[PDB]
Amino acid sequence: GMRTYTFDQVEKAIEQLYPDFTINTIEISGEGNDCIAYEINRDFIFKFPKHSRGSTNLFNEVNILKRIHNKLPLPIPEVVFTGMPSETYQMSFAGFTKIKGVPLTPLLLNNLPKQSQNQAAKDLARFLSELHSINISGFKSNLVLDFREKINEDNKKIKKLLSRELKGPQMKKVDDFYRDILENEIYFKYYPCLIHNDFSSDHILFDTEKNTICGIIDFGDAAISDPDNDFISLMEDDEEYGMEFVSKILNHYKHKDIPTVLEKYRMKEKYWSFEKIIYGKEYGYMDWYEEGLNEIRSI
Ligand SMILES: [Cl-]
Repeated sequence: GMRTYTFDQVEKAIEQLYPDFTINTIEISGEGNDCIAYEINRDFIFKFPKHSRGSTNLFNEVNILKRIHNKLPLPIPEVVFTGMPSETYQMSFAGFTKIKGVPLTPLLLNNLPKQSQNQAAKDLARFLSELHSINISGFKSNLVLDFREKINEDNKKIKKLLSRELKGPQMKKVDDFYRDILENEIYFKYYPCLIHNDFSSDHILFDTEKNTICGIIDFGDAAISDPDNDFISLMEDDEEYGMEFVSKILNHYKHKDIPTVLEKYRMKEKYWSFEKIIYGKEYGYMDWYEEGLNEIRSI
């Protein structure tokens, strides 16, 4: 079950741990699948978890940000307030400094003058180059997300989930899809590093007076995994920036195997149907689950 909050309960939660912090203004600033976010005093964003899974992502975000706060070339959220663990949440809330700016939507990017588009690609490449070069020696080993392990896990999850839903031959071809990707070593041979892992246009903030990127946000999915993940998340022509712009990022990053990035993107496009089934059933999102179930049913 998901949780809702009133403004009064948000204030009461903060006041229990921060009695000297006066709240003058509060409004909802956004809502995602994991947290509801509140703009408080017009200078802070407080995230409150909608469920236990979302609180684990929030706890991860807080811990990662504290490890990397002064290591990057763009502003990232700074943790200023933290809640506490309970039997229900790893972290009851967290409060971050607000970064002023708007998302660098594909529409906003493509209306920019070319010189500013090029600066945006360069700034993103430097951000990712520095992120992926952060020394990960100290980091907790459970942050490592091995992609081959993940694909094997999902295959077992899908069999468990769909054993009574799919007809025998349908499940056989699900098993075939998994077998084929697991035999292709290009997806699983990478050098692990710290990655953002949700590196998309909605998480890139832009200063429209300077026409420059002024922040990267929402680090709750960060992990030690394949650096190519942070390029393929920007490659979709519909919802993101497309291949031409991402190729500019790849050049400034000095990527040496662009064909492999493309092959990984192609497979992730196909793999989304299975992710929608998994996280559809997990979150209570039957919309997604039925959508993924119909997609794998036909193609
Ligand atoms: Cl921080």
